[PDB]
Amino acid sequence: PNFSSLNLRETNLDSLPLVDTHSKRTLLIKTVETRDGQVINETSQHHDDLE
Amino acid sequence: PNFSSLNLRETNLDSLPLVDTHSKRTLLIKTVETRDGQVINETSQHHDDLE
Amino acid sequence: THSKRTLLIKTVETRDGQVINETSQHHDDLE
Amino acid sequence: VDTHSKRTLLIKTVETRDGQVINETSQHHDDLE
Amino acid sequence: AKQESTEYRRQVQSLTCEVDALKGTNESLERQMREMEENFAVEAANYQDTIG
Amino acid sequence: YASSPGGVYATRSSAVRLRSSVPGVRLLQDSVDFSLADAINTEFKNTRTNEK
Amino acid sequence: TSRSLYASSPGGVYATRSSAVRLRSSVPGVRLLQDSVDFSLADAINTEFKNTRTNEK
Repeated sequence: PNFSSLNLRETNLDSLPLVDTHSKRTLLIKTVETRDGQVINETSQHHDDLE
Repeated sequence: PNFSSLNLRETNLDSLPLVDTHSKRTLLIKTVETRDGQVINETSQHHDDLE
Repeated sequence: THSKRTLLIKTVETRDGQVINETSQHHDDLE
Repeated sequence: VDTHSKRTLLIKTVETRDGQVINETSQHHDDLE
Repeated sequence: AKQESTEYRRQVQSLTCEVDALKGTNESLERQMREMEENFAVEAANYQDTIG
Repeated sequence: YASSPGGVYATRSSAVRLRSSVPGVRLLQDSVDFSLADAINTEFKNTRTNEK
Repeated sequence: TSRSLYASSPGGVYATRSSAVRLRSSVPGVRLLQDSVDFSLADAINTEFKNTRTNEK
């Protein structure tokens, strides 16, 4: 009876790294470059950071 | 084997790629209403809609 | 017999509750 | 015959809502099973 | 803006009191969550006192 | 005579699923424990170890 | 004098066709993969976690 080899596993306690809370920090730097008031560029830098 | 004991659970595997559930999804609708090349209105409507 | 020495650890991994980790680890031990 | 290992039913919600805490539970039952 | 102010003072005071009523609702909803913490606790433990 | 109906109707419903063009369905994927199944796998090891 | 419920499909049940309004949602399809697409080797093994009990008995 050397059981705990089963042990009906241990498909595990699963503190695994499957996280996004770990938050998905959507730093949306919407750089609206206007000239005179007209939009010339919108450099929308989505830094899509997973903390 | 005496088959068991069991750890099958999602200790940080749940806490999934779920962000809240919400990507901190800061939808900044910066409506730059320009006329004749000049800004006439700059309505920066934030939504923080869940994702 | 070697009866049901079930160490039930309720490992609730609190990064909140509906997200989701009610790990009721039934260590059914046979002592 | 042997049993009663301590069925520690440490029930714990929270429930962060909208990015704010709206309750913080941390209950501690031990069931003598 | 003088005409507007006659509704705007009511809109401000209604949206203040509707926020303030949601704020007295949210403290009282956390009181429903405390009374749920006691309910899940008496469900878990007092049921096993009856098993005891 | 045990005529007893061991089969209970595990009641399914599916009323007609309208235009779910409301996008507010957050994902959650929370599973499975089920540590009672690994307790039952340990009770099958224990029942074999009694049978041994 | 035993006789019991020898009837299939309790309540008359089968998977009747549902088909709704033609909603064209895009769905980006974040899969739960299912490593239990018949983990079945495990349920033949649930029968062998019990054939192992049958031989010992």
